Amino acid sequence: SGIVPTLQNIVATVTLGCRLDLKTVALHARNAEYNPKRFAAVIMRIREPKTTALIFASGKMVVTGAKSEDDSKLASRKYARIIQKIGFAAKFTDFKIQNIVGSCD
DNA sequence: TTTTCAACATATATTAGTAATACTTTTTCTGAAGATAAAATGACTCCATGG
Repeated sequence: SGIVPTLQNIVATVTLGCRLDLKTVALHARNAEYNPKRFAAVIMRIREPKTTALIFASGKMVVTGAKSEDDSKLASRKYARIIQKIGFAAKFTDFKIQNIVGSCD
């Protein structure tokens, strides 16, 4: 009622439309970890707006750490700036919220 | 020393998306006495040659 539910995180997805080498991308990043022995994909994160999201080998991705949409597609595009700066063409396609997190009392 | 705190942390459950692997299942799919008989016993006889 007078108290509004809150947005914790929002999960989405984006397809880059091209497949890359997670090894090659793992070479230049500030936020990266890649161990297929542990998990087959690479860690991607940022300090602001404090988002992780995700990356795949096939060139798709999941979006996490987004408290709102102004941060999400913002960050979603930004994580592609390493690639289009370093890796392949990797456009921004198929952006849809996979889930939204919220909490209140 | 012991006790209460605390505190640190870490699972625990949801909902996702992957993607990939590994791992269990499931579902085919084959590799008591006196008749009755069976056979060994034996005699009979056809039929063999030879002096």
